[PDB]
Amino acid sequence: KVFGRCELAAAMKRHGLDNYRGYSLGNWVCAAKFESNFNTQATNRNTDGSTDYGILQINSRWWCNDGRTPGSRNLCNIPCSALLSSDITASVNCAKKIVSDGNGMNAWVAWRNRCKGTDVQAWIRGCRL
Ligand code: NA
Repeated sequence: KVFGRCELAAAMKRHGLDNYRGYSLGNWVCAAKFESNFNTQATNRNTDGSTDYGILQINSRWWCNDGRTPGSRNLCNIPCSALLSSDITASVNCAKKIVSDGNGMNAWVAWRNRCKGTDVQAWIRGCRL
């Protein structure tokens, strides 16, 4: 599923991401935009053989099992394919574990390079939330 901007903001809000660990909703929508272009089916392979999955591009080296990333951990205890669902619940629950990991949202390279220090509130402007 490809989300609309406000549609995603609302879904994320409903799932408790708004100000989760101090990150306003705009941060999460911005990260999703540049990670996946709001497409839950986004996948991308990394040079190390791991793969990023879903709307927040969660990586198979640490967070999910895709059966083809040798010596990886499955810290969110889920098949990576569950991250590609139109229901973002698994992605959001796993993201909460990631953002709690010590580095905050810096774990998402696109957030660090493209959202961090920008006016992120613009990503939820105009939305009925
Ligand atoms: Na893994």
